[PDB]
Amino acid sequence: TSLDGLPETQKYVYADEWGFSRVGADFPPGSHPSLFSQLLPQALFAFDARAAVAAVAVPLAAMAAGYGWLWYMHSIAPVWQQALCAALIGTGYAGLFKVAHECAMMRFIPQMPGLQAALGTLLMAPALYSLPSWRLHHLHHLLHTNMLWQDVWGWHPLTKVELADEMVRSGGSGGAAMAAARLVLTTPIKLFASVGHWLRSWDGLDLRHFHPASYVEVLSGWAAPLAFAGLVLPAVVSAGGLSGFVSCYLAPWLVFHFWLSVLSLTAHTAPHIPWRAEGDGWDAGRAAVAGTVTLRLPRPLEVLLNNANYMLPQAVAPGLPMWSAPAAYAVLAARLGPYLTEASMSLKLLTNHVTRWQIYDEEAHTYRPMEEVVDEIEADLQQLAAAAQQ
Amino acid sequence: XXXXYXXXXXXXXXXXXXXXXXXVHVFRKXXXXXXX
Amino acid sequence: APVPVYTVANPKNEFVLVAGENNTQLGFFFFRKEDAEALIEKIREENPRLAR
Ligand SMILES: CC(C)CCC[C@@H](C)[C@H]1CC[C@H]2[C@@H]3CC=C4C[C@@H](OC(=O)CCC(=O)O)CC[C@]4(C)[C@H]3CC[C@]12C
Repeated sequence: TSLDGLPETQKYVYADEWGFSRVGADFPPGSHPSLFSQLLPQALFAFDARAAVAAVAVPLAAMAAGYGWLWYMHSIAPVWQQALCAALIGTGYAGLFKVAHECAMMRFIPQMPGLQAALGTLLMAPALYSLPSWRLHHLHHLLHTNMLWQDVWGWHPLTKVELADEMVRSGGSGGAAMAAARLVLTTPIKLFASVGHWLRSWDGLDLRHFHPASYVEVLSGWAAPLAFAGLVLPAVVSAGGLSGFVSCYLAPWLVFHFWLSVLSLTAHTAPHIPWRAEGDGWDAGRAAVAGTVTLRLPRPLEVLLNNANYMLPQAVAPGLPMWSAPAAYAVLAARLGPYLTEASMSLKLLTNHVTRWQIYDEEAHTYRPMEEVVDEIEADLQQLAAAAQQ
Repeated sequence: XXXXYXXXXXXXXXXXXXXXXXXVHVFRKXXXXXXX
Repeated sequence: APVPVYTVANPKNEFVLVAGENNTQLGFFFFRKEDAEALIEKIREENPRLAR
């Protein structure tokens, strides 16, 4: 961790300065997250049908309510009513997508594996996502959490060195890639950068990345999104025209991607969480316990998202079901207390994420704003040009 | 029956009290209903 | 038969009535479509559901 041994005063002033509640101390090296699976009571792993049907039915009810309203008042309503129904539908679908993510890791209904596979496929299709590819990318993420140059399926930060290289190649700060980075990680559109993730799935639609023994399974995975976008996105358009498309599909889609992106970005990024390269001090347990941030929401939001913010517990006990994630956290907070980091979703946090922590420099091993960093490295460009005198 | 008319705006009269102000204004002496 | 009239209705083939006082309801038949058009564009300004 970045803030090593130091009294509670500087910890807490950093905490309320950045919007976190409890910052974290320092974890010993040489460990593994799967260790602390022994700190969990065995009753947490039990299956019950009540929570299952509740988790699959609450977000469905929210979605149905939003749609019934929106169709009852199709296009006679002003823009704010449309925005509110879109937000409701997007959140309901984020809940159903958390259920599908559970079925992808094989921990929702293990007794009926065919049924849980079919359910995950069905719930993932409307977001145009593939279930087998999702499983693969998530496993690869769990194996490489916070590893520099390797965690490509997470919010890999834009480092100073690659930026300097691109600026030396561009011959100035006016190129195309320059302005692209400029607007993507300086404006609120960052809270939607998850859409980039969506495009990096479909690994070129290239069966040459996978193991041959799995071709038929991967192909099938790609055919459920396509079939949707080939049989249902026509109907919608044909039955509502452009407007009946932008209000019935595109706005809930953008809301869902907001949820996905903000959840992940807040989860694994903070000024006191370093990104060590491989061989240079990367530790697995240290990165999965100390390098994680838990977001706290109002309980209505939580029960709508199926506890989608609680990510730390299911990284130490990958078989821990979804409805036991809150309780389990309370257990770990007792024993791993001094090391965890926590935050509450507020405006200050997102403003800091957008305006302050933009570039990651490894020498200082911290995040710094894009503009001051680029003008500093450009002044050093001028000074090496002066050093290039002869 | 019929409805008396007077092209003053063209006022009218029925056996409510229309006034097809040239637009429309179906006065009373509020079109929320549907036949069955 | 050779001379028609125009009326405004629901999609479900039901007349739209203008009920006034004492639940007395008046229908209409217009010898020009501009009149039904005026009636519907007046309906829209006080109820967008029926007019839609
Ligand atoms: C059109 C709407 C209404 C329905 C949704 C369509 C999607 C299913 C399409 C449109 C965008 C497509 C993607 C656009 C970009 C690419 C990259 C492309 O591959 C490459 O560019 C390879 C690398 C290279 O060319 O250098 C093909 C796959 C993929 C992910 C495409 C997969 C299919 C996608 C997601």
